[PDB]
Amino acid sequence: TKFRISLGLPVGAIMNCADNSGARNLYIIAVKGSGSRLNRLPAASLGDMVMATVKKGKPELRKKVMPAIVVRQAKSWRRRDGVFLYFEDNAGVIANPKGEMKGSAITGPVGKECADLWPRVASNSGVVV
Amino acid sequence: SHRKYEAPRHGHLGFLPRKRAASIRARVKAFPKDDRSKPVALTSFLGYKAGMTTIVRDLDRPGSKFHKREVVEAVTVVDTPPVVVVGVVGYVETPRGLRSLTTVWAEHLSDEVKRRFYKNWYKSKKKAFTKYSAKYAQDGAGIERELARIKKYASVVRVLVHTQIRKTPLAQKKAHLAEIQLNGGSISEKVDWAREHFEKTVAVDSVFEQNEMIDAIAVTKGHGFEGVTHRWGTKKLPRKTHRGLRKVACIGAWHPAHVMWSVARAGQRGYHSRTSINHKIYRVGKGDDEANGATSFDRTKKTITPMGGFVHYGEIKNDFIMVKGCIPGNRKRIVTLRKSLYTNTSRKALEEVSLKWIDTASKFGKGRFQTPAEKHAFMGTLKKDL
Amino acid sequence: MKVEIDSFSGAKIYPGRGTLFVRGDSKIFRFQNSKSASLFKQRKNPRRIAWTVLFRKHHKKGI
Amino acid sequence: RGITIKSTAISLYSEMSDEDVKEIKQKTDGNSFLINLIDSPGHVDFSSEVTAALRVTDGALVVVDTIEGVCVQTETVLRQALGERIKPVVVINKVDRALLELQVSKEDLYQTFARTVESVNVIVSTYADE
RNA sequence: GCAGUCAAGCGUUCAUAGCGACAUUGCUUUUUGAUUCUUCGAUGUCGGCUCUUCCUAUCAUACCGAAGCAGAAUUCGGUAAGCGUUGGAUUGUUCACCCACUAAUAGGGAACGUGAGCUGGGUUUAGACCGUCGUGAGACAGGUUAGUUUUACCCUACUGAUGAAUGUUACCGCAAUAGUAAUUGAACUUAGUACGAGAGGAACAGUUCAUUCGGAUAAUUGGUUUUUGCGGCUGUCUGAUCAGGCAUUGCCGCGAAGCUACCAUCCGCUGGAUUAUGGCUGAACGCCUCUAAGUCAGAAUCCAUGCUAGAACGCGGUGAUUUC
RNA sequence: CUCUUAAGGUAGCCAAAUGCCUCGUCAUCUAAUUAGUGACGCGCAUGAAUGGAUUAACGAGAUUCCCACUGUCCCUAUCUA
RNA sequence: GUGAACAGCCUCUAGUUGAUAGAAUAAUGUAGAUAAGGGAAGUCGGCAAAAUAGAUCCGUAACUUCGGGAUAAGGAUUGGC
RNA sequence: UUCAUCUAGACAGCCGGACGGUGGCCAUGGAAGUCGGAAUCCGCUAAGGAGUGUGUAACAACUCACCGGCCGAAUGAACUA
Ligand SMILES: Nc1nc2c(ncn2[C@@H]2O[C@H](COP(=O)(O)OP(=O)(O)OP(=O)(O)O)[C@@H](O)[C@H]2O)c(=O)[nH]1
Ligand SMILES: [K+]
Ligand SMILES: [K+]
Ligand SMILES: [K+]
Ligand SMILES: [Mg+2]
Ligand SMILES: [Mg+2]
Ligand SMILES: [Mg+2]
Ligand SMILES: [Mg+2]
Ligand SMILES: [Mg+2]
Ligand SMILES: [Mg+2]
Ligand SMILES: [Mg+2]
Ligand SMILES: [Mg+2]
Ligand SMILES: [Mg+2]
Ligand SMILES: [Mg+2]
Ligand SMILES: [Mg+2]
Ligand SMILES: [Mg+2]
Ligand SMILES: [Mg+2]
Ligand SMILES: [Mg+2]
Ligand SMILES: [Mg+2]
Ligand SMILES: [Mg+2]
Ligand SMILES: [Mg+2]
Ligand SMILES: [Mg+2]
Ligand SMILES: [Mg+2]
Ligand SMILES: [Mg+2]
Ligand SMILES: [Mg+2]
Ligand SMILES: [Mg+2]
Ligand SMILES: [Mg+2]
Ligand SMILES: [Mg+2]
Ligand SMILES: [Mg+2]
Ligand SMILES: [Mg+2]
Ligand SMILES: [Mg+2]
Ligand SMILES: [Mg+2]
Ligand SMILES: [Mg+2]
Ligand SMILES: [Mg+2]
Ligand SMILES: [Mg+2]
Ligand SMILES: [Mg+2]
Ligand SMILES: [Mg+2]
Ligand SMILES: [Mg+2]
Repeated sequence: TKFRISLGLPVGAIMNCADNSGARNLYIIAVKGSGSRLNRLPAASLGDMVMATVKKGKPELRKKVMPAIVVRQAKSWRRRDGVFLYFEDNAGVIANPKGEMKGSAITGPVGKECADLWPRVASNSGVVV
Repeated sequence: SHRKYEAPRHGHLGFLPRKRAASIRARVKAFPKDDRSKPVALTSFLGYKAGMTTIVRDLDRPGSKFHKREVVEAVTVVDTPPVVVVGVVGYVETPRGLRSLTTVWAEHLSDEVKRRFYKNWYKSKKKAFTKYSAKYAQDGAGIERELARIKKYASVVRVLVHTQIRKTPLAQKKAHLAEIQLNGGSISEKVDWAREHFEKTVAVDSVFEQNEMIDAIAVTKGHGFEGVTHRWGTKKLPRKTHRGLRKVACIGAWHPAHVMWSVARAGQRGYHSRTSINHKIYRVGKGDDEANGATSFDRTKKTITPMGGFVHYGEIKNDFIMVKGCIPGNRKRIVTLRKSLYTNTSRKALEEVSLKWIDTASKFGKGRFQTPAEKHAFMGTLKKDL
Repeated sequence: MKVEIDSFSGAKIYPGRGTLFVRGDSKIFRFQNSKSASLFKQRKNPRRIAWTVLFRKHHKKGI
Repeated sequence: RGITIKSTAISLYSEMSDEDVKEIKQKTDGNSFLINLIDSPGHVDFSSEVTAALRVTDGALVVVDTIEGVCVQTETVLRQALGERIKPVVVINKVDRALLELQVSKEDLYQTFARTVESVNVIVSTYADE
């Protein structure tokens, strides 16, 4: 589904909320598919599905856990074609466990692998990378 | 009481002891299983690690999300001048293991290989093999009988070959002598192959081919005495730790009342013999073939030597084997490449690479230009020259 | 493959070399080295930095 | 989901030849026909909309799988058509499935059709009024 | 705490798929009791962190047997400790509870492993406050606050490193022995197929990745700056300039080399014998029977292939071996 | 309505550095809180110069949260004396 | 001299050049630092470290014993000629 | 060790029959040997239970006790240590 991407969003990272669902940021609390290792923080990368809370945003989006999908990383990562790239900020979009977005639009670009992995994020995205 | 949190062991106990290798040349502890129907051919080769670079090639991997498009891959380049056959060793099977019955050397040995048999070459009298060379006085009657014993016996036949290291930019000047097993049927023909090849050179084209998976056997880069944190990857102790934190906190329970072999402890790191398997050759380039670093898609007249030369090695002027990834050992170090011990069929092997571009920019910095022609074409006229 | 152009200094970028930066406005900036990347992040002017091809073109250097 | 939950009407236009209009045991005039086609749901949980569909229609296209034969719902849905006095026409579907999966060589396919029609005709025979 | 025997019954019928009362036989020493045998010229007293090993009463993974096993899921059990068994909120805590990921978040020992390994949050000196008790000094498995964690250079153990002797020296080898390593998941396809009324929903083979671990390596990217390499800046000094000194590396930007990062890249092998188990022939016991003789396949098992070290008192081959 | 005292805790305040049960109950704070705060009070065993309550300012006093900040950590690496 | 300044830094008079030294630059230390992405997820506990910092101008809350809080918070500028 | 079958044919093996009154009485929505209480009978009999199980909504249909056909000499059961 996806090649390994340098993890830049450990548990506790707060990224920008990229959709128009009314949230201003996402606070990562877990990562789907993350491994187990003593003392090792679960960390997210481009295109990864995480569990997140809303720290700033519309009041009914706050105080509850919801799936999110990382659309911008801002941590340098290496493609197979040798390109080390990163975005200006960390950004994700609120989505259901099935990967369908809660919002209806994307602000900013979206990673290639994220668009490949999630068609709904790709469909709601504008320009990619 | 129990550890209270399970975690995998730090380090691999099968690579013990973590001591210095007894020689700068790693020993080939296993050769490919002999198939008595194939022709006689070397199962290994001797080269020297020159350095690393990058290439571009189309990825041929059906079922991959990224099939049929371009990948950038690191590759290690090993200078592999042809090895000179100077001897033949026979091994007979015994209930105590393999035993060398006898060894038959070539008539004339170059000073390069003779230097291996002396620690002080400058003040020596170079008497080595002078009485042995007399064994070829009229017909080599002792020699042909010695070879006949190898044919009558010695179920395993190995050739004694040495590197042509004066052809490398190394200041070593002393060749590395090694035994390479001759695979192929008709042991008598093995001795015939070796005897015919005395004083003769064997090129890397006869051992390796494009896309082949080979084994890298070399002594890793030495790092001296090392603490437990980097030697084994053990967790760093907190900043609050008294008497230092780059240590292992508990080196053992009260009972057994001894430090156990499985506990990470400080000592020498690196300079170990490693045998890393399944490295794919991407090039078998020829030293005399100008434009070594060119591909069917570039055609630019440039050798494999990077602009300014391989860092810490020099310029490559001989046959070189480019393997994918990295191999044990540092630059300038003797390495031996051997055949794979099994037939690997997993679509990573059998995958036929065709290079699109080879990086020839300077490794001495953030290299911007592949060739001196490109540097002039970019910057134009300078004040010093050009 | 296809050789790109450093967005700050104009140097040719070969496959695997340098870094890529996507701004919030989705603009792409390719840097051939950490020097050009750091100068861009420092917000120096390519017209004003004396070794960039854009500076040389503005000052009629080389031509 | 992959299922049918409703009964939606669709209108179809069908031109034919003169030679088969002669092969009609019904008073007709012309060469063109108009079809009002309903796609009933197969599930028993939606077995009321098929009753609505049957009342609004006069013919029934009974699609039967050659693999599974006559199922419980084919039993049920055809029964209600016969209760409404709907004339069914039966089509045997998934013959491609039997020809790549079951590898029926020469006669097994004919016998499956034979058994299918016999089982279908049993249903219409016992639930048809005179 | 764990495991058995009998089976009145539960389980729609049906003691034993799964359970199982009244009874009864045991095992274990991570519970806590009982005792006071060792230690009071002193074994450093909780918990956490770190790290190794071991046990199996096995949570997951491997292969299986049974089901009230249609599929999926699940339950009981067997061979099995090879390999994993987490990140956090609160609390010194062990324990507990919740959030969440995960294939799983199994239980334990090793002087209730581990303080000349750390820490000192707690307990458990001396200071201090409160509540209760006491006339009082003071007492509190009552609460709260502050409160010095000393020494290895000795022997052994372990990690590494030399080294006399076997005629000398040099090169190329063998491998007894010791260790050993890989682990797991996801996606596509099979296939919306087997099965099932339907809902649902596999599995073998194949492909691409990923998790944890391991070993290397620096082509690229990032870090590192005493390259004090270049440039800039401040204060001062060398009359000014140029060039520089000092500011404990004066500071700032870039910075090659080396080192180094799942923050970077590459690689991590396949044959046999077996366990459970399923079977073949075939008696015992004219039948039957995987078992008694014999025998087939078969597990993350074991042994090998492979990788590491090379017995410094294991060995082989080979070259030269002091004109004085 | 009783038993009973010298008087039977008044104004206030509280799971408070004082509450065992207790990690009390409700609310808020968090994804999750034996922590914090606001409430309630038959309060083992709160309470009025053995001072009660509240207090601006002050505090190398104890505690909780937020922004910023960072190698405390993920996950360690490098350099200098 | 810089500088608000007996602050820190450099220099003039004066004084000293006195601490056992030489060679390399392993581990682990002591002291000084840096570190991509994240930002307390470490830990009993933000311990330690980092971040802020001078001067000019704008602006400055709750509360208050009206005296303060207050440099609140939050901002903009600074060289040379 | 004890008790049983046994050339008038034991056990095992394979094959045949396993009836009629009668769907015994009563209950049951249905109960016909086989969800239940009770009755545990007669006739034909070499022999068949008011039934050994499977099974049906209830029938049915197989199956078993029971008796025979083939072979011809031993066999079975319950206990003891
Ligand atoms: N191989 C094969 N598959 C078929 C054939 N006909 C139908 N199918 C399968 O049957 C499924 C159901 O058919 P659809 O027509 O899509 O829908 P439907 O039959 O109305 O099912 P419902 O809507 O639930 O009633 C399809 O997804 C097909 O995959 C056939 O002829 N051959
Ligand atoms: K004592
Ligand atoms: K570097
Ligand atoms: K100066
Ligand atoms: Mg931890
Ligand atoms: Mg454990
Ligand atoms: Mg300390
Ligand atoms: Mg370089
Ligand atoms: Mg760099
Ligand atoms: Mg339909
Ligand atoms: Mg002592
Ligand atoms: Mg002791
Ligand atoms: Mg067991
Ligand atoms: Mg202890
Ligand atoms: Mg100790
Ligand atoms: Mg101690
Ligand atoms: Mg304390
Ligand atoms: Mg008192
Ligand atoms: Mg490493
Ligand atoms: Mg001076
Ligand atoms: Mg059989
Ligand atoms: Mg047997
Ligand atoms: Mg030896
Ligand atoms: Mg009161
Ligand atoms: Mg109270
Ligand atoms: Mg309170
Ligand atoms: Mg907290
Ligand atoms: Mg009081
Ligand atoms: Mg002044
Ligand atoms: Mg950082
Ligand atoms: Mg940063
Ligand atoms: Mg932040
Ligand atoms: Mg914490
Ligand atoms: Mg913690
Ligand atoms: Mg501090
Ligand atoms: Mg201010
Ligand atoms: Mg204030
Ligand atoms: Mg019945």
